[PDB]
Amino acid sequence: AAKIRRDDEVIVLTGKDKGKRGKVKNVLSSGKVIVEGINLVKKHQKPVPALNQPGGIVEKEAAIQVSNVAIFNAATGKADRVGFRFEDGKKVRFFKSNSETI
Amino acid sequence: SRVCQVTGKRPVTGNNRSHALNATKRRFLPNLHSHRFWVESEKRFVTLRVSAKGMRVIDKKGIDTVLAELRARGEKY
Amino acid sequence: MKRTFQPSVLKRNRSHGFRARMATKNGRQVLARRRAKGRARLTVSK
Amino acid sequence: MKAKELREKSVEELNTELLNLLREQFNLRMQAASGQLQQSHLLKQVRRDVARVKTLLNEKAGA
Amino acid sequence: MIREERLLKVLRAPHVSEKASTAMEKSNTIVLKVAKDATKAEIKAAVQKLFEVEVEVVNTLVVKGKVKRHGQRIGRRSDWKKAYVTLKEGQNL
RNA sequence: UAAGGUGAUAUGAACCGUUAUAACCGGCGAUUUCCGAAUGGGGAAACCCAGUGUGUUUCGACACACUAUCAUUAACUGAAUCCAUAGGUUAAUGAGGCGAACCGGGGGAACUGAAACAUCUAAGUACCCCGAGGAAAAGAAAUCAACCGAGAUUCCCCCAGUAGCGGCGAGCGAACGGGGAGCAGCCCAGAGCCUGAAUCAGUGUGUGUGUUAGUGGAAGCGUCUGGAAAGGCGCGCGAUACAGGGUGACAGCCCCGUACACAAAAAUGCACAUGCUGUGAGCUCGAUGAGUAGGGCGGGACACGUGGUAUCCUGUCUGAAUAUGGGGGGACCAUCCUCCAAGGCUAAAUACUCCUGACUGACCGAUAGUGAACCAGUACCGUGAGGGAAAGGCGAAAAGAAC
RNA sequence: AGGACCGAACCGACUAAUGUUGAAAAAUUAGCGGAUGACUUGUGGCUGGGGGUGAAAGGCCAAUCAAACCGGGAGAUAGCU
RNA sequence: CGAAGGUGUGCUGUGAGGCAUGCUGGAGGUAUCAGAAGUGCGAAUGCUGACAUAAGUAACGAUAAAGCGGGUGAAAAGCCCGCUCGCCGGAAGACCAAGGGUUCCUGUCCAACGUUAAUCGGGGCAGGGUGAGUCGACCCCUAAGGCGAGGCCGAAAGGCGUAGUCGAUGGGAAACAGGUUAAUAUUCCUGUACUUGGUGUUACUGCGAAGGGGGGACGGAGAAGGCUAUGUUGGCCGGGCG
RNA sequence: UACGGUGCUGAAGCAACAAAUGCCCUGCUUCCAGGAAAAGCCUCUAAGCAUCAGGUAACAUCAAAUCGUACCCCAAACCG
Repeated sequence: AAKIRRDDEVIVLTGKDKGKRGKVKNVLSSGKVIVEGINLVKKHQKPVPALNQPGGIVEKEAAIQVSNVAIFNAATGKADRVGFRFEDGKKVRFFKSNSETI
Repeated sequence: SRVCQVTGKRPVTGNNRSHALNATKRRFLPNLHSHRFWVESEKRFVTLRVSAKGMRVIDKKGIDTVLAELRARGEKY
Repeated sequence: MKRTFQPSVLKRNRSHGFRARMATKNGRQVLARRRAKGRARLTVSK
Repeated sequence: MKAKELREKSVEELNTELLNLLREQFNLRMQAASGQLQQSHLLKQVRRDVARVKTLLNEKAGA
Repeated sequence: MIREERLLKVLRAPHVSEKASTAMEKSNTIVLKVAKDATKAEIKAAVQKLFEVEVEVVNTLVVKGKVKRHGQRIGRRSDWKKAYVTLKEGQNL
């Protein structure tokens, strides 16, 4: 299965946002994730003469790699790796280092 | 084709050799003749394309045994 | 001047077409080489 | 809807067959190609639903 | 008779143009894109039974597909069939 | 298996799904237009035209199925002619076509070399054709050997560039014998005794294992440079896991994995076991392959070019003996030794890679490596067979340039 | 009547000039021959490589002909450059 | 805290070479001592790509020929409109077959294509456009010729060929006038027609073939005669009196 | 009158002569070099069917499917 997944809160390990926490917006099958407020790029797009014309410099979030984030433990308050155990026929994720099921 | 229907003699190949030994390709042909054989057990003439030693082997084995061999190997007479 | 290629579709097909390659041993070997070389159009049909 | 179609009779899958083609399929091709039909996914789901009815109808009839 | 399963697959779209428009508003004919293997008896029966009108006669041409290109990649479109369906004096659609 | 999906260029729109009937992966099914062996007739492939039968509560039109040829078998018919054969009709079974190499067989060059060329060579090669299998072929001594013995076939290393063959030129080139790989023997020509006795073949079932989806899978932080850290420095931990790949520079400990341990509802390959069917064990006695062996003539294969040339094959003409017999032992004769032709089957060692998986390289890195890293046998050229390109790399991320 | 006469279409190609990296891998312009015949032309068919066809020139057989084109033997061979 | 590579400088060895370093570059390089070579190019009328040279030179493709006004446009010798002028008129007009295959028509763009410019185009992009009982094909029938069940023949592949079956360039049923679209028309519309089959009713009734006969059924040349298409002139009708 | 045209209305609409290489003519005359086939078409019957089927005539009704149809076509669209 997948370790970092959709509605999950992560911290960022490498680059430009190192140590910034945030919630995963979505997760792309390239092996990337979009996490809110994190990898902000300053796109500037053209006001297309179709449906509504924003123009300007829109500040979006970019997709960071899945390996550049790890999910935030919040019981220790640090980054933590994820394993998979079976509980009652459910393959659950669990935090390593305190072994807690998420 | 030039195949004896009894003995199965194809034409084979060879060489004209000369006095200077010049090899040339040739074909040896069987002595195929179309002869009409009386069968007494059927009271009929079955015509075959035999060699001239298919007639020897028909004279020795008899025509009935030979026709049993041709019917055996699917040669249609 | 009258060049060599004076086109006719009926002679193109009767001569070099598929039903005429398949009609004999050696044209079938032609189609076998064109398929084996792997060729977008085998004969000249249309 | 796969067990639901599986539990009728041959006559009733011929009825919902002819109603998938009749009411749904044709009116959405005519409605789609005349500028209407905002909802385009209906074309897909109707088409696959006719595939289900013909599948169960072939499985029910004989082998 | 023609089965209704065949008879639904024949008509494909109404054809919108200005020749089509003047055919409707001037000579009762509705122009519509049909199945490529659809005969005139099938188109007549399918407009008789799917728009519930009375058809006088059908005229079918087949339109050849245009070789377009994207970038430097050509491709022929696709042949379709167009039926000029002449209705009777009582019609709407 | 699953929290994300509706293949790519290729974004959108419209939606589906989140604890299970989204999607993705696998087993088995269903559908599978038209052309193509193409098979109902035809044809300029992807089209034209049917016949026959069954059914169609608007049966004045539709739908479905069958209809090719040939071989074999059976049934019913059936001439010249009486019986009968030929023929005809119908049914059942099988075949047909494609495919890269390997294999057996039918045909079979020349350039070249001989410092010319004709015998010879190249070479039974290239090529053409037929056929078959996962291998084929061969194979169970009418074989060698040599007065001792060996014991079917096939493959490898010697023998040995040897003996020989050779316009005795150019060249061709063994066997015996030795060492290994592998090892397996049988059946019919024929009756009685006796039966299902080993034997395999076809199938069911059970077990084991493998394939086709998968599951879990260890262990790290601080600080400095930097756009970014996996790098420097400092201190820790894993290892049956430091194979490899990715991650914003070089990561055992970030991610996917690797070692390791497990997993199959279903379909299967292999190996045992077992049920049924077919098949025949074993004993006594008998038989023990005729236009054949051999011969004459012509040709070919044997390393051996007709030579003193054994042996094998046969196009032609002939032609035995048949266990008190016959073949061979390199002209040939005698003595001695060895073997039993004219019927057939047979695993393994062996050869090859269209194709699949894993791994590896003192192989190539875009004028190289495939012709082809890129929608390449394409564009393009040629009536046609056929010929046949060029063309990779922004960035870490499009943040790909609002105004 | 005529392998008759003159002469357009039609078939041809005698002379000259241009052109000769052409407008054209054989033409243009001005004259020229045949023009009811052994003529000319359209569409289809047949003949194939030591082979075809030839009112014969070794001509023609897809701008190729004292032996076509393609592929292969094939990296033929080259005492020569 | 900056590799390979690229481009300079300085030092150094007898030489092939080596070493250090500035700038570009942006991620790899490799001592020493061994090992293996697709191991060193200026020549091969070498192969591939790039770029010069002649040189802003010859040429810009029939010596049928243009001139002006106006419009559009950023720009007009070339486009559109108008008036003149010239050229073809047994063609340089019109309609097809073969062949091509969207080039047709409309809107839009001027990068490349157009031997110049281009607003234009057979160019780019998008949309539209081809309507049949009577035209043609398919279809029925056949020629040359192809293929060919059986068959005869042939090492194999295969050759020939009977029945048959295909094969037009030939034989076989039927529509004309007028109007219309930017683009189709003997196809659409208006008017007036015709042909061949199926089925049903009614009246009369001998029908029936891969069989017999007719017909289809067919040469070159020449000669007139009768016509028509078509044209010329007069009449008529409308307009002009310059 | 989006000046591009769009509708409405519309007179005469005859005769003479000339005349084809087109039509009668697949004729006629003539000449040797002696000039496709098969079907549709019309007829004759054989086997068979014979108060049925079929044939003919009139009327009515249904059907006539499929593919081509743009555009160039002595040429800037075909072969060069």
